[PDB]
Amino acid sequence: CITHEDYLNVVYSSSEVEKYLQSQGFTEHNEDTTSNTDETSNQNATSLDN
Amino acid sequence: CITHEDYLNVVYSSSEVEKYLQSQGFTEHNEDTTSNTDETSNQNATSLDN
Repeated sequence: CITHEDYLNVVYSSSEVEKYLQSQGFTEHNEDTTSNTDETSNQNATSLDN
Repeated sequence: CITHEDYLNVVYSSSEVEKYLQSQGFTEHNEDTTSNTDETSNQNATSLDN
């Protein structure tokens, strides 16, 4: 009654086992408001002398 | 009455357990104001000699 039960499958040719679990959560939000204002004017001084 | 209770599930084949919790908060703001000014002019000296 001791736990030195290494009578089968002695793998100590080092055998480094890894694990790498990885989760990720991500939300996002935007609010993009523009507002234009624009006005024009001109003048059209024309002439013709037939 | 000592706490050397290692009679069951002796996992000291090293068994490194990790955790990595990670939160993140992020706001942002913008204010983008433009303002155009522009004016034109021309002249139209034309002629025809039929």
